[PDB]
Amino acid sequence: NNISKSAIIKEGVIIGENVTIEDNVYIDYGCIIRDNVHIKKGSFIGARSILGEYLVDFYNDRINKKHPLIIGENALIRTENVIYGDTIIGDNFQTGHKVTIRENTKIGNNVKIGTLSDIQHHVYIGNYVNIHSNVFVGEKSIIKDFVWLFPHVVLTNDPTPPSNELLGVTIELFAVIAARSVVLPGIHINEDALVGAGAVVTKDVPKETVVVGNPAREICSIRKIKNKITGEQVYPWRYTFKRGMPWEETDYDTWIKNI
Amino acid sequence: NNISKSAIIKEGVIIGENVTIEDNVYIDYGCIIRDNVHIKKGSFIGARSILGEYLVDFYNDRINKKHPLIIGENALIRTENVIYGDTIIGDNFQTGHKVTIRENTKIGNNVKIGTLSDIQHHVYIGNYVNIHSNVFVGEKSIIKDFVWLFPHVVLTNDPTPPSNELLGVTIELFAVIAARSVVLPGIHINEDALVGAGAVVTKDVPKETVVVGNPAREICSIRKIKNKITGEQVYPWRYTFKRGMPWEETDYDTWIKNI
Amino acid sequence: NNISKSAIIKEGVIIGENVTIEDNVYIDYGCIIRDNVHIKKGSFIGARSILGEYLVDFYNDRINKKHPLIIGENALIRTENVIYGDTIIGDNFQTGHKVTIRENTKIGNNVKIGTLSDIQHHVYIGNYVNIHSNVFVGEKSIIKDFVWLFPHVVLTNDPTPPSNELLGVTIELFAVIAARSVVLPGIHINEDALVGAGAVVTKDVPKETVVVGNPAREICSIRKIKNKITGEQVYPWRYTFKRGMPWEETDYDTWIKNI
Ligand SMILES: CC(=O)SCCNC(=O)CCNC(=O)[C@H](O)C(C)(C)COP(=O)(O)OP(=O)(O)OC[C@H]1O[C@@H](n2cnc3c(N)ncnc32)[C@H](O)[C@@H]1OP(=O)(O)O
Ligand SMILES: CC(=O)SCCNC(=O)CCNC(=O)[C@H](O)C(C)(C)COP(=O)(O)OP(=O)(O)OC[C@H]1O[C@@H](n2cnc3c(N)ncnc32)[C@H](O)[C@@H]1OP(=O)(O)O
Ligand SMILES: CC(=O)SCCNC(=O)CCNC(=O)[C@H](O)C(C)(C)COP(=O)(O)OP(=O)(O)OC[C@H]1O[C@@H](n2cnc3c(N)ncnc32)[C@H](O)[C@@H]1OP(=O)(O)O
Ligand SMILES: Cc1c[nH]c(=O)[nH]c1=O
Ligand SMILES: Cc1c[nH]c(=O)[nH]c1=O
Ligand SMILES: Cc1c[nH]c(=O)[nH]c1=O
Repeated sequence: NNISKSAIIKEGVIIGENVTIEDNVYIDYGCIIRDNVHIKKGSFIGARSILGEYLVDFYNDRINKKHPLIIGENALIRTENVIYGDTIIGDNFQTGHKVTIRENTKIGNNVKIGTLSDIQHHVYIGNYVNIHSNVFVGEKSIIKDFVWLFPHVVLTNDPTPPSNELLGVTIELFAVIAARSVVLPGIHINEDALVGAGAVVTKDVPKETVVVGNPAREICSIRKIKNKITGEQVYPWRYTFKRGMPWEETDYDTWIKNI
Repeated sequence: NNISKSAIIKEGVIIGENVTIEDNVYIDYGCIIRDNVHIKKGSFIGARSILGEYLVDFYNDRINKKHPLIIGENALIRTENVIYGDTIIGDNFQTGHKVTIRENTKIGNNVKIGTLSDIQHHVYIGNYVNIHSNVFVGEKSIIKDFVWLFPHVVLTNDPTPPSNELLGVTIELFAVIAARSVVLPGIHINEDALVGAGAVVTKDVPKETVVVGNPAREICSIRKIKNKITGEQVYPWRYTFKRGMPWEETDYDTWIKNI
Repeated sequence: NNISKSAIIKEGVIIGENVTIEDNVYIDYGCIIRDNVHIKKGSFIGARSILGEYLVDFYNDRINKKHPLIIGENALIRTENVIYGDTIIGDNFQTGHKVTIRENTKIGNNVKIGTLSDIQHHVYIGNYVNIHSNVFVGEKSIIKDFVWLFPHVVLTNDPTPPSNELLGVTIELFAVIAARSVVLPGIHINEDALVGAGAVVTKDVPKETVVVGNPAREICSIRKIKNKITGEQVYPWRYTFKRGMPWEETDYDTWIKNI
C-alpha cells in the first residue's frame, strides 16, 4: 500500500491491498477499505463506509479481481456509504448517510448525493449536480452539470420490463426534477426544464418548460414562475440562486464569460 | 463521562466525551456514541447506531464542537440509527432500522419512526406521531400530535426549487397521510384530514376532508368513509382505533375530558 | 453451535448460541449472527449484516426468545442486511445492500431483493421473484412466482388507516409492477398483468391487462405492447426474456412441459 503519515485512521478500520490514502485523509471508525482504492488528499470517509465494494465476478470463486476505485480530493463522505470498484469520483464530493454507488460509474466535481440515494452502474453524473435523499439513478442514466434531483426521484431504463434493451434517461444542463417524480426510459429532459413534484414523465421535456402530473403535461414556460415569497421571476435559477455554485462570489454572467 | 453501573454496554461500542448513560440502558454491539450525548434511563440503542453525529462545523477543522443530544427514557432504537447533535427526543421513542435524524430537531413522546425514514434538520414532531418506512421529513416541517405518515410519504419545503426561501408543511392534529403521497411546500393539512395514497397535495386540506389524486382533489368528508370489513364509519379514527394510544385502556372521550 | 471447518468467518464477526453454519459459507467482516440462525451451505453473508434480528418479545426483559431463522444454500447476501427470526429463506437468494426482512416471512428460491427494500412481517414471496431497489412490501402481501417489483413500489395493507383489519395485496404469476407504483390494500393483480410506472392501483387488475395513472386505469391488453427497440411484441414476457430464468438454456414452452 501507500498511506500518508498525515492520514488519520480510526479504530476498527480494515485495509486491503493496493490501497493509496493521500495526505490529510481521515477515515472514520470501522470503514472497510477493500483492495484497489485510491483516496485523494484531504478527504473524510464516514464511519463504516465500505470502499471498493465487490463486483459480481468476486463471487464466482471468492477471489477479488482488480477493479480500481478513485475518489478525488476533499471528499466529505458520510456514514455507511458503499462504493463499488471500477468507478471514478471527482473532487469536493459530499454525501449524506448510507448512500450506495455501483461500478462503472463516473461522478464529477462538487457533486452532492443525499442520504439513501442508490446510484447504479454505468451512470454518468457531471459537475455541481445535487441529488437529494433516496433518489434512484438507474443504469445508463446521464446527468449533466448543475442538475438537481430532489428527494425520491426515480430515473428508469427498461421501457417494456423486463426486457433486454435498456434506454437511459438524459437530463441536460440545469434541469430540475422536483420530488417523488419518476422518469420513464429513454426520456430527454432538456436544459432548464422543471419537472413538478410527483410527476410521471412519459415524454421528452423541452428546454425551459414546466411539466406536472401523471402523466406529466406541459403547463408553461419556466420563466413564468414567480417566487412565492418575493414575487420575483425565479428561472433560469442560475440567476436567482447561487449558494454553493461557482459564481457564488460573482454573478453567473461574468462567471460564464470567463469559462 | 457519567455512565450507570446498571448500563449494559456491548462489545465494540465506542464512547466519546461528555456522555451520560443512565440506569438500565443497553447499548448494543458497535454503537458509536459521539461527544455530548445524554441517554435517559431504561433505553435500548440498536447495534451500530451512531449517536451525536457530526454537524457541519466539525468538518471545518475536524474539531468536534459541542452540540448536545438528549434521548428520553425507555427509547427502543433499532439498528444503525444515525442521530445528530442539537436534537431532543422524548420518552418512549421507538424506531425501525437505519433511520436518520438530523440536528436542531425536536421529537416528542411516544413517537415511532420506521425503517429508513430520513428526518431533516429544524423539524418538529409532536407526541404519539407515527411515521412509517422511508418517509422523508424536510426541514421546517411541523408535525402535530397523533399524526400518521405512512410509507414513502415526502414533505417538501422549496416552492420553486432551488430557491432561498423555504416554506415548511404543517400537519395538524390526527391528520393521516396515506402512502407514497408528496406534499408541496407550505401546505397546511388540517385536523383529522385524510390524504389518500399516492396523492400530490398542492393546496391546503381542510379539517375532516379526504383528498386523493395528482393533483389531489377533495372527494368527501372523512366521516363518509366506512370500514371495508365491518362497514362501520371509520373517522375520526380516534374513536375506532386505539392500539398504542393513551386512551387504549379507557375511551377517547373520557380520556380527553381528563386532559 | 455447529460451524463447518470450511466456513470462512472474517474479523469482527459476532456469533451467538444455537447457530449452525454449513460448509463453504463465508461471513464477511462484522456480521452479527444472533441466536437460532441456520445458514445453509455455500452462502455468502455481507459485511455487517445482522442475522436473527430481535423480535419484539426480546424487549420485554432483554431476554432473547427462540425464533429460528433459516437461510438456504448459496445465498449471496450483500452488506448490512438485517433479517429477523421466525423467517425462512430458500436457496440461491441474492440481495443488494441494506435490505430489511422481518419475521414470520417466507421467501422462496432464486429470489432477488434489491438495495434498501423493506420486507415486513407475515409476507409470502414465491420463487424467481425480483424485487428491485427500495420496494416496500407490507405485512400480508402475497407475491407469487416470477413477479417483478421495480424500484420504489409500495404494497399497502390498511384500507382506511389507521384501522384494525388489514387486507394484503396478492400479486399473481408473472405480473410486473413498474417503478414508483403504489398498490392499495386487498388489491388482486392478476397473472401477466402490467402496472405502468408510477401508478396508483385502486382496483383489481385483470390477467394480461395494462393499467397506468392515478388512479390507474386499463389502457390495453399486455399483448399489444411492442418492444421500443425491435418492434416485437413483448408480453407475456416469459417468451421474450429469460436471463436468470429456469428456461434460460431451453425455452419456456419446453420448460413448462417438463414441470
Ligand atoms: C424535499 C425538499 O427538500 S424540497 C423539494 C423541492 N421542491 C419540490 O419538490 C416541490 C417544488 N414545487 C413544485 O414542484 C410545484 O409543483 C411547481 C413549482 C411546479 C408548481 O408550480 P406552481 O408555482 O405551484 O404553479 P401553480 O401552483 O400556481 O399552478 C397550480 C395549478 O397547477 C397544479 N399543480 C401545481 N403543481 C402541481 C404538481 N406538482 N402536480 C400536479 N399538479 C400541479 C395546481 O394544483 C393548480 O391546479 P389548479 O389549476 O386546479 O389551481
Ligand atoms: C404501508 C402500510 O403498511 S398501509 C398504508 C396505509 N394505507 C394506505 O396508504 C392506503 C389507504 N387507503 C387510501 O388511501 C385510499 O385511497 C382511500 C381510503 C382514501 C380511498 O377511499 P375509498 O374508501 O377507497 O373510497 P372509494 O374507493 O370507494 O372511492 C373510490 C373512487 O375514488 C378513487 N380513488 C380512491 N382512492 C384513490 C387514490 N388514493 N388515488 C386516486 N384515486 C382514488 C377510486 O379509484 C374510485 O374511482 P371511481 O369513481 O372510478 O370508482
Ligand atoms: C428502475 C429500473 O431499473 S427500470 C424500471 C422498469 N421500467 C419502468 O418502471 C417503466 C416501464 N414502462 C412503463 O411502465 C410504461 O408506462 C408503459 C410500458 C406501461 C407505457 O406503455 P407505452 O408503451 O409507453 O404505451 P404508450 O407510451 O405508447 O402509450 C402512451 C400513452 O399513455 C400514456 N402513458 C404511458 N405510460 C404511462 C404511465 N406510466 N402513467 C401515465 N400515463 C402513461 C402516455 O403519456 C401516452 O399518453 P398520450 O395518449 O397523451 O400519448
Ligand atoms: C449539511 C449536511 C448535509 N447532509 C447531511 O447528511 N448532513 C449534514 O449535516
Ligand atoms: C414491532 C417492530 C416494529 N418495527 C421494527 O422495525 N421491528 C419490529 O419488530
Ligand atoms: C450484480 C449486482 C446486483 N446487485 C448489487 O447490489 N450489486 C451487484 O453487483
